[PDB]
Amino acid sequence: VLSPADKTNVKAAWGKVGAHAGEYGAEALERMFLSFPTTKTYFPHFDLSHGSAQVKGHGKKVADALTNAVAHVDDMPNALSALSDLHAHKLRVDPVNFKLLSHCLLVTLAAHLPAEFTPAVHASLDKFLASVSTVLTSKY
Amino acid sequence: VLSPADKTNVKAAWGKVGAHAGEYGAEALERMFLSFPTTKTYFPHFDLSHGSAQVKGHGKKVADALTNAVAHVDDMPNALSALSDLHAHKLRVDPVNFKLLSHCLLVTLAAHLPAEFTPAVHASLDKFLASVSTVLTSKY
Amino acid sequence: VHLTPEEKSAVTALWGKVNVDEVGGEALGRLLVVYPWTQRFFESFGDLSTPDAVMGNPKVKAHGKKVLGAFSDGLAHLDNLKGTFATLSELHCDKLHVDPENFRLLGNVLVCVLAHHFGKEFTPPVQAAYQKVVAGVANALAH
Amino acid sequence: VHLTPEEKSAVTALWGKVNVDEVGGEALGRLLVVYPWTQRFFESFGDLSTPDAVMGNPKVKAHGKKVLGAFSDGLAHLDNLKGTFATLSELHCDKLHVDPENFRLLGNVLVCVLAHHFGKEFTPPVQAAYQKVVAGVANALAH
Ligand code: HEM
Ligand code: HEM
Ligand code: HEM
Ligand code: HEM
Repeated sequence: VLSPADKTNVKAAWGKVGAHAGEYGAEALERMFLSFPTTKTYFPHFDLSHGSAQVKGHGKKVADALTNAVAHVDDMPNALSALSDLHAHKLRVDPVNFKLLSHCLLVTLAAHLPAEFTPAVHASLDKFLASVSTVLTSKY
Repeated sequence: VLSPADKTNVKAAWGKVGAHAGEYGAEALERMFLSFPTTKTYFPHFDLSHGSAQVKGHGKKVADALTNAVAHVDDMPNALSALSDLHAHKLRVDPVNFKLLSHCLLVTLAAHLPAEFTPAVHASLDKFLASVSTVLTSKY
Repeated sequence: VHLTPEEKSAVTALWGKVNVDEVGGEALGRLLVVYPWTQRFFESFGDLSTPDAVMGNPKVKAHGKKVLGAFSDGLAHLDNLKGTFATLSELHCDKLHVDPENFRLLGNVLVCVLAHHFGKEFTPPVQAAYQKVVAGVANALAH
Repeated sequence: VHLTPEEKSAVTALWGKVNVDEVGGEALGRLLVVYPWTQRFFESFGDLSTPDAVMGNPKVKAHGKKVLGAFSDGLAHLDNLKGTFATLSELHCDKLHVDPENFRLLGNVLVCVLAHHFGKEFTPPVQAAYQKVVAGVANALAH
């Protein structure tokens, strides 16, 4: 349940992120792995060291998922249906981990966009990421 | 998001609850007040003792709202908009308290409907109460 | 866990009539059904697709027996829960990587199971005492 | 909270450059803006409707200064954190009735504020160390 103003805020912030989205996604994943080691149990075949190509590719995938979620903010539940089924039915991810990844994404956005990260933009991005976590967690 | 199977389960369970809705709601409120002290702070003008008429009337109101939600499962956000504005904008209730009230409602239903409380019905009612809580915790 | 003498007496009296084999398996099965992401930890048990398959799993019943035995051991040592649940905390954190919120979820499911089993004998004061015991077991395990 | 010598040195070095008045008010105001149900405890601070009014509130700034002073006091006693925050824990649990989830929300908001203020200098290792300190402060307060 996002407001038009917060939707505009999220769209502007992600547009300002722009082409650095894959690097931001990889940095967010690295932060999540470093600060919440229990999340690494979902990637047993991954190389989770710093500057890892596997983590870089996964962060790029997550970043493009977030980009198309922003581009389809009005229709997230069916824009992310395949992802929601993989996350809930196959991977069986705890929603606490979704909260952790959203927090790490917010930290990365704060560290890389100081001017853009106003309190209003912070709240808009927080609730946008909460909505994204809601769609991925829901199971059908 | 609910499915037709758990929607039917919820409708059948609440129909079996029937005319005891006010009693069940008052009992759930009493259980929440006893188990969790923080919830009571939201009722500083109330008499929160055992057998309280104020708690009985509030449980009647809560049960009536839940019955309306059961009858209007497909348009919950538009059926509970006034309650959403009351709880979010004016009362400013922590969502953790909504979780605790849902748990106490589940406990009351389990204690009063042994045969009806199968694991499938338990999951259906948990999902229904979660839907109601997320509807009431949304800020427009 | 701090409890009144009446609360402790009520908790012990209610635990007196608890059938160890039935209560634990039902609590574990209801956890696995209501919160389906918890089957990630129990995939080794076997078929857990339908609720009827979850509720009819001998491995689930045996593990519920073990879990409820641990709960009984914690009940007998209510004043030393942190020391009682140290090995189990290490097992669940270092080896199983179970999130601490899942312990609270399982405790709430156990409270619902107790209410379903005992009906009107599960008065709101008994529910409050068992909520505190369940939270203490969960906080001891999350340490 | 147990920290490695490198983590402790990094945490102390980064905290030595924090401006106490600005960082605390920023964290408190951002908590009030992002999580609007927290304004129930600060309804006595005056106008908190607009985010621009929340961040431009002298009472919010002063309270954030006090909160960050408490955070620094806890930082100086990372081995005595439960003892340092006993009085604050009693104050927040008995008279204010604050849910423990709000402490973790405030800690995460503070971590975001630190990242916003330090940019590239807020490396993922520093973030992990500060996450552990924030979790310990929240656990100490939640008791
Ligand atoms: C919060 C927003 C998230 C987004 C937008 C997202 C997005 C994605 C995307 C796009 C993929 C690639 C799937 C494919 O290419 O078929 C993926 C896979 C995956 N995600 Fe997520 N994800 C999110 C959260 C999480 C979290 C919090 C975790 C774990 C803690 C997680 C665990 C995984 C795993 C294990 C895979 C499979 C990768 C592999 O096995 O190689 N996801 N995700
Ligand atoms: C499924 C969950 C809930 C439902 C269906 C529900 C429903 C209702 C209803 C129908 C009213 C009547 C409005 C009025 O009399 O003005 C009400 C009021 C109220 N509710 Fe809730 N509620 C829920 C959860 C909660 C929780 C968890 C809390 C606090 C912990 C809470 C606190 C209040 C308060 C303080 C009032 C005002 C009562 C008064 O002014 O007399 N509600 N709610
Ligand atoms: C108060 C909560 C809990 C208690 C008292 C408890 C107790 C126990 C006990 C007694 C064992 C047996 C250890 C052994 O035999 O060496 C065990 C193992 C285990 N527990 Fe728990 N547990 C709790 C919560 C949970 C939850 C919520 C989950 C998962 C969502 C979980 C997952 C497991 C797993 C996977 C095992 C190992 C089973 C196997 O390897 O076959 N536990 N726990
Ligand atoms: C998480 C770390 C926190 C720390 C270190 C902290 C610190 C403090 C301190 C030092 C005081 C003393 C003020 C005085 O004595 O007058 C205080 C008071 C207070 N705290 Fe916190 N706090 C924290 C979290 C929270 C949260 C999350 C909330 C609300 C959501 C909160 C609500 C309050 C309120 C309402 C007061 C009293 C304000 C007044 O009387 O003017 N605190 N806190």
